[PDB]
Amino acid sequence: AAVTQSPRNKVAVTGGKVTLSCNQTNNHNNMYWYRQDTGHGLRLIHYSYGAGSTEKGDIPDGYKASRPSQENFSLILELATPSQTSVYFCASGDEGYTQYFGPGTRLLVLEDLRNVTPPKVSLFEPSKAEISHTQKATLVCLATGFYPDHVELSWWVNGKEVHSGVCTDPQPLKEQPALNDSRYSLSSRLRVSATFWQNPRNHFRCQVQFYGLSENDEWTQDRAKPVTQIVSAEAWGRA
Amino acid sequence: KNYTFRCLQMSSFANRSWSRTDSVVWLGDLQTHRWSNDSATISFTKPWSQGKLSNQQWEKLQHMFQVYRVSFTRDIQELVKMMSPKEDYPIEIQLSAGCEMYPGNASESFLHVAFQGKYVVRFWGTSWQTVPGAPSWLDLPIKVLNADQGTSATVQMLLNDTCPLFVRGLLEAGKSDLEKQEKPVAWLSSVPGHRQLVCHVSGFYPKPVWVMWMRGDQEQQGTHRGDFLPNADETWYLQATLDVEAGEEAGLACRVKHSSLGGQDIILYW
Amino acid sequence: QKTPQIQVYSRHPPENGKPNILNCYVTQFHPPHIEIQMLKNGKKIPKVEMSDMSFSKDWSFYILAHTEFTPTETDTYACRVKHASMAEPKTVYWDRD
Amino acid sequence: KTQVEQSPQSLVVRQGENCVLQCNYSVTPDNHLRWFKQDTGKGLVSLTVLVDQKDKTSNGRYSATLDKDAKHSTLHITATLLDDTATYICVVGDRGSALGRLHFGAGTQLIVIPDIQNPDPAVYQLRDSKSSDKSVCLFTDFDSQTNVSQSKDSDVYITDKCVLDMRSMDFKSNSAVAWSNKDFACANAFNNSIIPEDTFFPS
Ligand SMILES: CCCCCCCCCCCCCCCCCCCCCCCCCC(=O)N[C@@H](CO[C@H]1O[C@H](CO)[C@H](OCC2CC2)[C@H](O)[C@H]1O)[C@H](O)[C@H](O)CCCCCCCCCCCCCC
Ligand SMILES: *[C@@H]1O[C@H](CO[C@@H]2O[C@@H](C)[C@@H](O)[C@@H](O)[C@@H]2O)[C@@H](O[C@@H]2O[C@H](CO)[C@@H](O[C@@H]3O[C@H](CO)[C@@H](O)[C@H](O[C@H]4O[C@H](CO)[C@@H](O)[C@H](O)[C@@H]4O)[C@@H]3O)[C@H](O)[C@H]2NC(C)=O)[C@H](O)[C@H]1NC(C)=O
Ligand SMILES: *[C@@H]1O[C@H](CO)[C@@H](O[C@@H]2O[C@H](CO)[C@@H](O)[C@H](O)[C@H]2NC(C)=O)[C@H](O)[C@H]1NC(C)=O
Ligand SMILES: *[C@@H]1O[C@H](CO)[C@@H](O)[C@H](O)[C@H]1NC(C)=O
Ligand code: NA
Ligand code: NA
Repeated sequence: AAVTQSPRNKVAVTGGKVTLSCNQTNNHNNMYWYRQDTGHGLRLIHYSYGAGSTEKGDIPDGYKASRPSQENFSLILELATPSQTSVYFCASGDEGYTQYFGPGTRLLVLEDLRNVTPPKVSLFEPSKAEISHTQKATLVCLATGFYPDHVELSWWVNGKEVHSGVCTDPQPLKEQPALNDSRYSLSSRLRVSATFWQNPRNHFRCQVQFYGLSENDEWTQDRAKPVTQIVSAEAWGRA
Repeated sequence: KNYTFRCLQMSSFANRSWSRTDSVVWLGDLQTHRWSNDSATISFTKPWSQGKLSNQQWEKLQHMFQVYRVSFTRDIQELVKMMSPKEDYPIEIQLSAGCEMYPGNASESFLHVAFQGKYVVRFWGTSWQTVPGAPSWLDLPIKVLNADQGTSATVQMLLNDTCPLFVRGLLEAGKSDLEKQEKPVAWLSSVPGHRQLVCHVSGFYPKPVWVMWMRGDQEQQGTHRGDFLPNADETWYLQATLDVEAGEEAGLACRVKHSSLGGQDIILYW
Repeated sequence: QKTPQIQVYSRHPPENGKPNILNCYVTQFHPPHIEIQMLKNGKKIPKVEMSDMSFSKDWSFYILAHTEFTPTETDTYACRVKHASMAEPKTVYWDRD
Repeated sequence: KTQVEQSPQSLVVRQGENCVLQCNYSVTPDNHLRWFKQDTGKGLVSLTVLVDQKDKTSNGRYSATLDKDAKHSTLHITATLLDDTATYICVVGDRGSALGRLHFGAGTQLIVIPDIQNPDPAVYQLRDSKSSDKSVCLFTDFDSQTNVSQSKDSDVYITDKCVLDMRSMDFKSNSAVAWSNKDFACANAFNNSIIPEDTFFPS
């Protein structure tokens, strides 16, 4: 029994309208919306016993729920506030006590969008010193100059995502810690065997999925509109 | 000989927020317990109402019921949300649960549920079921209630084991109250070209009684017994009427037979 | 919604001037919200005891009100019931006869 | 303050060590208790569900107990691995059906420090694939007794340490990265850190 949530990540402005959606093809009557905040357990916002039914949970204020069909249960923030910055979890169930949770949705509500900026991405190739010393090859990916800090960095070898040999900084660092709306940098490493990096049919790509503005978001500044987008950097193996 | 033990629960749900649950317990026609909504604990209405249960067994049984009352209240409220807008407040739910005790160690247990004054649901064997005549929408509540294995196991144990055990002990402990004999007292009166004679019989226990208008040795088959009406002191009241032509009341008597009189019938002549 | 039956009767044989108990037995009503008053000469009697509400095999509710009273030639006694199933309150007078 | 309390709030253990997590609750009634594992930024993975008055369960290296009389549950992790690094959440369901509400604990954060067998600390310079006239400095292959300090200069950037796992080779290594447009060389990059003496600086 599987549950899906969209979007998986969203940056929004105060006063904006945000809709979080949950889809469920198990033919479960019952669906449930929670938020998770540091220092608290998951708290119930709204739930539904079927199409057309919505019920208030423990913390319903500032949220509207919508159940247009058995399959879809939506959480609507009509006038988003920063206090709604959170991780949102949807779940479904039948008559039994088990609730099957979705993968979660991260929401950041900013006061203002004026500083939103996508990353620059650079891929740094392995040191020949490292190769001769360890028979291993470490690639470094660097995402810089981005705001806010909602990014997903991933590695791709020949068009397929790799997890083994990867580690990414647990949080971005601030480029100007002094300033209020500092841009961030984030680094990640992929370490392979020298022979793997030395094979020139191997294509390496580091990809950053940046969450920013939507199509419908107003934009008054000169510079390019900093929309949700992918930025990547790429290199081929070599002897 | 045969005694039925009845736990009666009455629950009013006026709207989403407001509800109250009150209970009374009967062994035969004597009240053994009371459980007001206002009270955290079950009240004994007899000295012997705990039966042969230790204080620890009673506490544990009471605790189970305390959890039940709070849980029941929330479950109904959630079931209404689940069925909305098919059903709406106000809502009355009644439960009648207990056992009928037979000679031997033989007994039959029951648990019957009424919704808006109509018997719709019982517990039978190992599960909740609707009974004939019940509306189809109850199939979803039943399905949800039957998902709860824990409640099923508890109810089975209450019905199969706890009820007969408890009531056996009650019968022992309360023997002297159950077997009491209280004498009827009678008096006559009349109302309205026909007249109605009335034989009033009051204060008798137990319930079984015989009351007949007579002319000497001839039973007046026009005699009409009313219903048994309760007194506050756990005795019974009954009246027998006879419609007669005015100035025809000479030589009519009211005869009362009851177990408490030990052969000495009451005879009141007009 | 069924209309409450009311029966008024004394515990002991009625003798003018002698203390006694007056019973008001209200039956066959639902829903169970009900207001019962026992009246002396149309005035509400203060200290009226109520049994716990219960119900019969047919799921209809009943309750017993009672109060101490001393009958006389002059004084009247009644039981007055308000229930949603009736437009106006119903009053049954104690006869004795 | 809440109906489900977990202890400890957080703990740090070394790879191979066992640990015990506690959950105490006041929820009534208590139909069942579930333990969840939540990786950083991920979802809820069920580890076990306890239902009996005095229950015991197991699931590989995880085992759990429930005492309903004491309203207490423990989760035991045997021989911790790096991937046990996660938040562990306790949940009490108050019904054996969908009429139930879930009562979530705030969670316990576990960090497992990995075992570095053959440390080989070194500082390498990596060049950009495109515009090759800029670079980063990689401090790698140091054991977990080594602590990486932030930069003195604030136009020099240094990440915290991070451990990767080359699963097919059964090999783990720590690393940190430094860079700057300022002057900056890899010999100077980690000066502000107590780094090993045998650290390899090639060239
Ligand atoms: C019955 C006679 C017993 C003999 C002794 C009596 C002598 C003492 C005098 C008694 C005085 C009080 C009498 C008045 C009450 C008479 C009612 C009798 C019926 C009692 C039913 C008791 C049910 C007990 C269980 C219970 O509380 N369930 C409740 C709590 O359950 C939770 O906690 C449990 C703890 O034990 C267990 O978890 C523990 C795990 C298993 C280990 C459960 O798994 C867990 O889900 C549960 O919410 C239950 O659903 C409550 C309602 C059940 C009755 C429903 C009636 C059907 C109504 C149909 C509605 C249709 C209308 C829709 C709009
Ligand atoms: C409590 O007592 C009840 C029976 O008493 C009745 O209900 C009470 C609540 C009360 O009102 C009493 O006054 C009243 O008389 C027990 O209920 C019986 O439970 C058994 C098993 O637990 C049921 O037997 C089953 O019958 C099914 C046919 O519909 C059948 O499918 C089942 O098969 C199972 O077993 C066979 C092996 O023979 C296996 O092949 C299957 O795979 C499966 O396991 C099973 O045979 C009775 O039908 C129930 N009786 C009624 C009338 O419904 C209850 O168990 C008992 N509980 C306790 C804890 O004592
Ligand atoms: C019947 O009893 C219940 C339980 O005692 C009452 O519900 C409580 O009401 C108080 C104050 O009104 C609240 O603070 C509690 O939260 C309620 N308790 C529970 C367990 O929910 C209910 O109000 C009573 N009904 C009436 C009409 O008096
Ligand atoms: C709910 O019902 C009660 C009892 O009749 C009533 O007094 C109260 O006003 C009602 N509350 C609401 C919110 O309708
Ligand atoms: Na390298
Ligand atoms: Na790091």
